[PDB]
Amino acid sequence: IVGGYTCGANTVPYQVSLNSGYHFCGGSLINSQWVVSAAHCYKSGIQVRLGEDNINVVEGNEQFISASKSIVHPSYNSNTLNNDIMLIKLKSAASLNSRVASISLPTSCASAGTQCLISGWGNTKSSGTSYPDVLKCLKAPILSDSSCKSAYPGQITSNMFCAGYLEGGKDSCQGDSGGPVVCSGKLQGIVSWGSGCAQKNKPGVYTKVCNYVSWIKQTIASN
Ligand SMILES: [Ca+2]
Repeated sequence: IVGGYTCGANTVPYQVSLNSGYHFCGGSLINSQWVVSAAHCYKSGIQVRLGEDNINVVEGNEQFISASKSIVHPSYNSNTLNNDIMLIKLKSAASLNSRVASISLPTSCASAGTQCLISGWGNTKSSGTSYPDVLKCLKAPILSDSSCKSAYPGQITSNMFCAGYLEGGKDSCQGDSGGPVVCSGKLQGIVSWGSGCAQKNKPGVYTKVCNYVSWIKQTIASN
């Protein structure tokens, strides 16, 4: 997250870190045994880390649970990033509490202008590299479809939305991928892509979660 703020420990209780020996992507806990992330975060050997603030210090609220299964969206296209969503099942259910909690799936899609919370452990610099130990947060509005398409000609599908600031300076970034965009208490987006980070006229692009609720629910119901 570039241009954000320190969230505060366990203030984003649905945020998870995906770990394969190190943090490599975010995700969102959607019930006690399932996480939503980005398909481009797929790999084998995932351990889901819940209850994290500092990802380099055991602070006492963590739960570390291996994945038993990954399910990349049927129609994921890694060239275009269309359908950039996957589900991860935990080998055991997380113990839900105030600090480790699921986030609601949307009933309805969110509109441009709605203010959302984007979070992660990704790079905090738009030039160069600095990766934080503690969770970072950014409040950002959803942008109109028109302005998203104008920023990224030939690239925005019906399964994507833009959020952030056209002036630059405030965005998600590498290492935030797969993490949440939460608006009025519902998971509306997944950190997906963007040209650089926090560049003028290059807002963040996010997977449009409301399009996937039926797939998520029926996948959970049979897996
Ligand atoms: Ca920790």
